[PDB]
Amino acid sequence: QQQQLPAAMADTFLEHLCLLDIDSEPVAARSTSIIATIGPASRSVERLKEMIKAGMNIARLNFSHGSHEYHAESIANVREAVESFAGSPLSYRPVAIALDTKGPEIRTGIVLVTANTVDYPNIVIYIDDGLISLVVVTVENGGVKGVNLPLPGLSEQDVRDLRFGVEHGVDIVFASFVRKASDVAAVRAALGPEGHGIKIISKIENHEGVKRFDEILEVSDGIMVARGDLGIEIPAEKVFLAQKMMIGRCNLAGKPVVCATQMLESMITKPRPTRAETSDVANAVLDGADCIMLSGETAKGNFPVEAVKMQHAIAREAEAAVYHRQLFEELRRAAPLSRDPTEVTAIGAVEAAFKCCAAAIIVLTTTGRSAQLLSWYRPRAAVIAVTRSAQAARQVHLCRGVFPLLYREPPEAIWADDVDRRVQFGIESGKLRGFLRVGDLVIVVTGWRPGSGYTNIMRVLSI
Amino acid sequence: QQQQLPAAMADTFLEHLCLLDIDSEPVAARSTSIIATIGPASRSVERLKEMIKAGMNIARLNFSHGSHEYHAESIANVREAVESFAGSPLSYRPVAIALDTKGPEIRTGILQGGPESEVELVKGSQVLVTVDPAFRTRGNANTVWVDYPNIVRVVPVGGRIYIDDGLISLVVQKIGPEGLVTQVENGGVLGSRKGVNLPGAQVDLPGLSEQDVRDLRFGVEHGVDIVFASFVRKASDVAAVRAALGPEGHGIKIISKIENHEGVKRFDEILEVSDGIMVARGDLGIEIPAEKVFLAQKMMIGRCNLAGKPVVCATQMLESMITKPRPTRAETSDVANAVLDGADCIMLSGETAKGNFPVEAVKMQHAIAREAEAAVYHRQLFEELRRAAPLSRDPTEVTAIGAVEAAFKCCAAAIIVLTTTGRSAQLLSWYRPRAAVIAVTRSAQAARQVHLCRGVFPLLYREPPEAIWADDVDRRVQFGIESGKLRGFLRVGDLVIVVTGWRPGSGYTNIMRVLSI
Amino acid sequence: QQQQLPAAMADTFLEHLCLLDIDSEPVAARSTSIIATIGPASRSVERLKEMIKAGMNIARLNFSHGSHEYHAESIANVREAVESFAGSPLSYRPVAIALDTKGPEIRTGILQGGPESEVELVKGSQVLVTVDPAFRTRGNANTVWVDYPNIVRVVPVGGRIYIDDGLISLVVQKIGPEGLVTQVENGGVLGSRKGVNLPGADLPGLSEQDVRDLRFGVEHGVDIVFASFVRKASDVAAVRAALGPEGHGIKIISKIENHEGVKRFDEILEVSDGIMVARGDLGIEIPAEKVFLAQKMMIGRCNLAGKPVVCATQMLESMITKPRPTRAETSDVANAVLDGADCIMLSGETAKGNFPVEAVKMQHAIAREAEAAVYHRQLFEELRRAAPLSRDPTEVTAIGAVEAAFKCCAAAIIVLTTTGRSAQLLSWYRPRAAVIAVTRSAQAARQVHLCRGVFPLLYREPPEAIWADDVDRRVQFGIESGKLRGFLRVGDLVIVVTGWRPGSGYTNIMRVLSI
Amino acid sequence: QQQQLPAAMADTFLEHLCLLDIDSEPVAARSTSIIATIGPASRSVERLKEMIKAGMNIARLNFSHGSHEYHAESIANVREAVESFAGSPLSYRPVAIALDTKGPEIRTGILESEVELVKGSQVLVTVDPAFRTRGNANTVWVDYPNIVRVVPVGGRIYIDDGLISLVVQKIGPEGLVTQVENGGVLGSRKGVNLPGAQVDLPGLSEQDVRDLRFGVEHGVDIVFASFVRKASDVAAVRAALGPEGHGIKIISKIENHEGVKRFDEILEVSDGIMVARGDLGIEIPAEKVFLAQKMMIGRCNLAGKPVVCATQMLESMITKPRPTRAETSDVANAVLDGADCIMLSGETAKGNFPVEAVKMQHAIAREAEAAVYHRQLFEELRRAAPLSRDPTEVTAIGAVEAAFKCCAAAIIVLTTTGRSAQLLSWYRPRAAVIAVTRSAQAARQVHLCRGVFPLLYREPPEAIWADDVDRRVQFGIESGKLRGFLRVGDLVIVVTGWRPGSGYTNIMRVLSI
Ligand SMILES: O=P(O)(O)OC[C@H]1O[C@](O)(COP(=O)(O)O)[C@@H](O)[C@@H]1O
Ligand SMILES: O=P(O)(O)OC[C@H]1O[C@](O)(COP(=O)(O)O)[C@@H](O)[C@@H]1O
Repeated sequence: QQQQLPAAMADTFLEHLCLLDIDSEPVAARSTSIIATIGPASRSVERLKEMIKAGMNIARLNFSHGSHEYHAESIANVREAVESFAGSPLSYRPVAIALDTKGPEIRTGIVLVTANTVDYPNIVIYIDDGLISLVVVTVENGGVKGVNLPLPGLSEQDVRDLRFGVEHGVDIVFASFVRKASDVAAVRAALGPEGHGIKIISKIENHEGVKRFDEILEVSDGIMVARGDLGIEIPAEKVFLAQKMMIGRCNLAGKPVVCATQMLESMITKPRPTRAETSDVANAVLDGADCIMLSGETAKGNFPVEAVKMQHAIAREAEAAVYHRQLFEELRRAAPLSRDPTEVTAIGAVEAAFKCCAAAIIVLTTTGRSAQLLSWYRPRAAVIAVTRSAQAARQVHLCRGVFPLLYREPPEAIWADDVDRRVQFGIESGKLRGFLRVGDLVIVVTGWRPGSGYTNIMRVLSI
Repeated sequence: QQQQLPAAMADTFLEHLCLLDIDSEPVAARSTSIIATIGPASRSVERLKEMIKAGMNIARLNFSHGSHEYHAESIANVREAVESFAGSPLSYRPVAIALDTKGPEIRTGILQGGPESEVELVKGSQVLVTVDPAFRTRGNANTVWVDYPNIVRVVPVGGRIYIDDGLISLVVQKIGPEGLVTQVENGGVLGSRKGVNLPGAQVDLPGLSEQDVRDLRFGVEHGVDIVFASFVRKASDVAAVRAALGPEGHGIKIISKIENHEGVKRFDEILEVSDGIMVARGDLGIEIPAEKVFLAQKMMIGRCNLAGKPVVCATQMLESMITKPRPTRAETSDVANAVLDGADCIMLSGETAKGNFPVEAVKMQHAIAREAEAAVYHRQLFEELRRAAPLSRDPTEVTAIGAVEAAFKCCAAAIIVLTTTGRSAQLLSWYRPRAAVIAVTRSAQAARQVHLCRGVFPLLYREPPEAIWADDVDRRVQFGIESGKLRGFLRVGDLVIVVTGWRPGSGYTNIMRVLSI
Repeated sequence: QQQQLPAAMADTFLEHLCLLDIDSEPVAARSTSIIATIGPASRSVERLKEMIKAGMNIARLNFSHGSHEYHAESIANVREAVESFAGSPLSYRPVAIALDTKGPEIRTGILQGGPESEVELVKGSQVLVTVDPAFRTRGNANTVWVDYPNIVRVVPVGGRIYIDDGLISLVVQKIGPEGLVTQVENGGVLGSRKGVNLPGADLPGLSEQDVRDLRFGVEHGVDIVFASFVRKASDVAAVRAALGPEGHGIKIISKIENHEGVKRFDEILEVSDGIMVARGDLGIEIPAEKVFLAQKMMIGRCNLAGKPVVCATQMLESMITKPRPTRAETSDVANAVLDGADCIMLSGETAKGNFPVEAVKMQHAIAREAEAAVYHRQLFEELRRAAPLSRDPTEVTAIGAVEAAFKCCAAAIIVLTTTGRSAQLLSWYRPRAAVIAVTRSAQAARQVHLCRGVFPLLYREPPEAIWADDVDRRVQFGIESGKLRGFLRVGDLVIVVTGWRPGSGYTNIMRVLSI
Repeated sequence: QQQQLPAAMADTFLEHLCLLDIDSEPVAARSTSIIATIGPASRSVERLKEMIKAGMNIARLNFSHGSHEYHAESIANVREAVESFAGSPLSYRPVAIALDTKGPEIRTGILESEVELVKGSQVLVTVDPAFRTRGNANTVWVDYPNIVRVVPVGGRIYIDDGLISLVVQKIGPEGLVTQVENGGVLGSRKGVNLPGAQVDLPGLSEQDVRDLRFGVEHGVDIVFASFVRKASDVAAVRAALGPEGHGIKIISKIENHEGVKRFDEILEVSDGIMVARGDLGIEIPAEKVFLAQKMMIGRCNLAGKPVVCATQMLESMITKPRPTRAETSDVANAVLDGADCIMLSGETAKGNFPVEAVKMQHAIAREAEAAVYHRQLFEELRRAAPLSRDPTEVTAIGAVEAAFKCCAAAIIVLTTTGRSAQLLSWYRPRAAVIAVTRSAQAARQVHLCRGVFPLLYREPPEAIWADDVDRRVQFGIESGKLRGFLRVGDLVIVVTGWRPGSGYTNIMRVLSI
């Protein structure tokens, strides 16, 4: 069998692992999203072209580096690479643009903290990547940038940066050093009226944030486990607890979670990843992460495309080995009851999908909310979302296993007939890229009248 | 809270019990069906009228007694009692009519000048069983006759021979030239024509006698809805019934009676060809040790649950009520477990055919079953299905499971299903929602056969079809809603699930929608 | 396979059922205890002898009837029938003797020259209920006499009055300065000295008599007190008070017979030794549709707390008159057992019916099967989970002994016990292997019948010089006994639980032996 | 609370995660074992001393390199560092010695220079005696003659950690004309993999035989066998191992498809299994290892045999004083997966941070283990485990259950071979399993099992077996106190037998301290 089905039917977790099969080829669209950071190594349009084709979904601007002019070009490039496949509505792959806020970093001069002597005033102690170590009139590690010490979250610059972001129609803000819920209100304030549209993904990068995680989760659209700083700010042995914990809470709350930093580092320099790294990816996926990310790997290294091609392979397998069985069960039980017709339909659509090994669930969505309520349960069938809002169609990448499709055609006269052309559009698209073959069954989720908020029907159709 | 919700939310089975509340008033239509047997105590229309109001759902004809003329009258009466409430399509309660085949019985002679007379059998007494046309009548206390000749060549020295209801007991302590000479291991008053069983003995009687055939033919002729088949012992036996039923009655459901070892042994082949099963505790508790029935019942109700087919739990659930206006603790308790075991319906015999308290008997089944059902631990139960249930590719199954799950999510009050044959209602109850499954159908027959299914509530839709299929479907749906409101399954504000199809005709259900009332 | 093993391995409850086998002969001591009430039908010694051999474990004195002198004789007869098998220490089956407190009953009078003669109460007719002692002996179709004086300043007009097992029925329409004037709502054939129930309508739990009765109990060495109409934990403190210093030994089994009791059931569980679900009065005091929930609930909480629970009244009624039980009745037993019941009981069936021995032989059969169909799997699991942690070497061993038993399909767990405590902590988990308890205290060896699947063996031999060697003769004694009565055959494994030094409270060792 | 207890009591896996606490200090012996490979970076006695103190448990000789004389010295050093703490029988930490068989490698020739191979550029692969050292940017020589007859036209050929890639483009008379599909700096005598070729090279060469003979002669405790591909292969090793060493545990390395394919037959005949991510990760797609790992650890768990997770768990430390996030997290999952021990290679043999590499595997494993969800876990075994009639199985399960009931601090077992200790850890108590034995060897082999802490008992036997058994028990408790596994008031479980000798465990007792 394929997609680890035998292992998907085991009665306990153990037997399940006992049943994983290295010759059980996956056969599914990979559903974890890929965020690639744009940098010299990947700024050109041609390179972008390739990285999409490889599976990129979200491009990341790192405002820790580079002028505004510099990033203006980056967006401009992404967008161009992207529209180069406007070629064929059935294959067009939207790409998000996320701006990674620079935040209150602490760099150093171009041992007495002030080779022997070293821009955060009230400092009055680790330099670079945490390889260098000094202790308070102080040096405990050696070595030939960041400065982390186990400031305002929103500087004048940060503000300036978000304004830029709004002005340029970025889709997502990854917010650096969120340490308390007031901090995301800040971002959202700076973002201004013109941009309630933009998802806020709070970065967790230190103890306090870890500590106040719950308040933070409640006000954000999602979370980023920033193992980079976090893994210096706290003992390096503990991160795996913060990640696992955070992915889990996030999973419960129905919000997209991102696992970050050093998942494929060696590739910065080399054409294959270590065994550690490969295995780092599978587990982030198995853990529950919504999307997994690349930095050095894509921004400066000799193998940007290859980096992306891997996350894509690893994630495919990983996702074929998820123990939905225990997993879906666990949710229903944990999920509180609900009276909102959309929740209700989605849980239905999902149960339905399991009963028949549905190939996909197809949902007309305006904002994507309903797409999202389908993946809260983590179907295994693909969630194909047909929408006209190129933006929703993009933001929908923050959600496991939802595959946006942007629908261009001008509305029919008759609502009924339009809905149907949008559905069938999904199916067509579906066939074309190979999510469904004739004979398959498919679930289709829709509404009883035009506009967001009214999803409430589920239907079973054979292809 | 009501309907045992807090016990419905317990993390384990044990906690769940620990949480049952005797001041947690149920609040749901009872969903185990009640079969009442019609007899003198309940053959009048007025009485019939009462017993429906009390919750009867299926009337049972016991072709082990009485002429065809006699049973004609019974149908004729049910039907009349039943249309006495045609008075409001929203309250009209269809009722099944089930013919309980008489099968290969072994009753005894009519006593000495006594169709009323009772001899009295004494412990430690020689008794002659005979097969002589002579003693056909000539019953005494030292002699009995049996309508099953071959019994001499089939009971060996030492074997036990049971008379009337297992209550009277005898052991063959001498085979020879005419009688079998037995010692009365069991005492008590014997009648005319009572029942005989010979455990550990292999009975050879055809499942389907000429009569049995005759009876089915009558049944088809009069439009009964269900055949309960006595003594089914192997799947060829139901092919028999269905054969005799003839072309004019593929419509009729066949409910194989399990009444002995062999049948229990070949239970699987049996289950596969029938529409359901009846656990016939009566004979089955004489045919095997009486300590072992409870296993046959619990096993059979389980397998049946799995297969998706309606199962019935039978005989002596309320016996003391044949004589008495209240049940023993045993009896009350016996019902709750039938329902907690999984039983699709639970039945009444003496209790409704003979006894001084027919209506009351039915009122009780109804109360008991309400509580038992409120006390069902769906939680573990639904789970266990999904898991046991194999995968399926049939759009209907798929919808039903969906509808169901959807109903849990919102505490849906009802699932409304348009159905032509009932199939689709059935697939909804296979999972045992807890919301009521209201089935709107134009086939008065299906609408009746649907009573064999836990928590389905037929509504017969009369109106002639609209021009536009769409509009028709919608008047049928709303019909259900109206009905629903009227009898109190749903109040404004409630949510409801509606299950329908994409084109006219059976076999195409495939849509599920959520509507507020 | 036997003992429903294939159904014992099923992955869910459902498949478990799906796999019960009527041709899967049990092969296990039955572990639910049988309580038989003693009465004329079962008072003789020879009958007694028979009923033991059939499986009786506990004889029940019903102090609702019969003088002290009468019950004295009964005990004296049990004990004799019992010691008639002292003849082989390896077979001897101890029997308990339990006294069933009469409590705050309400019964009618004897009939107008009618100790076994009946009036016939007719539906819709006037019945004069009376409190006048002059009429005590004057029962007719128009007058029932009741031994509860206050019934007149307690039962309101409109009120209902059930008579004889809730079968007769009477509605109070006028309070009189000398009695009640009711219209018969339900009629039937009314006899003498019959139980009266005034539901929804000051009788002390412990009357002077009750006290008198316990004193008798203690005086004669009864083992258990089944306490009628316990409605609140202060009621058992009362019984225990009356039982007095000479009897802390005696187990107290609080009887649940009404709403309040059901309502306060927790406080009552906590102070008693066990509980009896008295379906009789319970089934009249509350709606009859609800008992099955007070039974299921009570059995469960009891199961959780580690306390024996008893399932009572009308399990085999038709046998009072008939040589076979109804299909209801049979299936009532199996569920009591499948529910969790520690012991299941007979009353009419054994005290006044024509089939006492048979009654007992059925409860025995039914319960053997029923115990072969318990779903331990989910069961043992649920316990460990529910059970709190514990730091008491005995719990800790027992849980161990038990898990160990499961691993190997142990045939039995053999336990040395002085008081039986340790036997009990083995059965809290409901092993499936039999818990054989070797003890020198004929009393513990008896009280240990309150516990599911513990089979006492009374060890007579005078102690060896060497503790070690004594322990070992007591173990091996168990094994011998076990072989003899068929709990274990060569090749079986066995678990053996014991202590590191003499006296109660020190169990702490578990060992695996092959036979 | 500590040791992730609140997360320990969650009703489902998810809640369990939701409940992990980064301020919930662990408080338990780490129970995953640490194998560290001895190399220049860690061959001195002083360094060895340090590495033990940091947690090392098993030392690995890699017979892929270095003469016998060379490994003789390594043993001779381990042993010395080790007995440097014979100084207090309560602290002494035994250390295994494991011989990592070299096996059927294909390695290249000699040029510290590195000819650089370039993408596109044609490479000639040879087996020609004469070009043994002539090899160049355009010529690589391999020590496996047959490479030419067995790599079909268009088969791939990797060189060095799969970093160089070559597709056979033609096969002329004197060898493989490939095309450098992946380029790189190439070194000397470097490892070469031919996936989807059917290599005919014998598991057990003459050398391999020679090597085990050395192993036996010198008393190594464990053989990690390279490139086990079928059960007949371990019989070989066991044969070579010879009569004088039935003692030695054989741990079959899994390093390729076939092995992964026959994994069952292989599991049944070995003492354990090594998931060799190195070769395995080049022999199959690299995206698939995590399923070989997860699968093999799980089956292994079921079977009751110790499993090792191998290769590149901390790589960057070869060069750096801290691990990458990837690497850290690689360790925790090995542990959460079920791994019996986790291993170090470059990190301990060649790198600039041997002691540190060991310190980290220690810290990560501590937490990983505190965060184990026994709850679901123990359950899952009992259910999976088939029934058993062996009194030792039965006691262990029992001792274990017992340990959960009272938050036993430790399970103390007298063991002769260690088997019974092993059956205690099959269930993964959470109390430590302290094993008192007189066989310094078992006491070392025992480190292949999660959470078993050998204690070597020296004293000569009492007259009275009873009394002996008791001094051995109490010995544990003493030790136990001394190193802090147990404090007064603690409860403890003790497992023993009814008579002297292996095979007869059968008693379980509860004692308060
Ligand atoms: O943005 P959401 O919340 O997913 O809403 C999905 C909406 O899409 C629809 O299916 C179609 O809406 P439009 O016709 O406005 O495009 C609605 O029925 C439903 O309300
Ligand atoms: O009898 P079944 O198999 O339940 O089929 C139910 C049928 O009822 C419908 O909802 C309506 O059918 P009709 O219009 O023929 O009455 C169909 O869509 C569906 O096929």
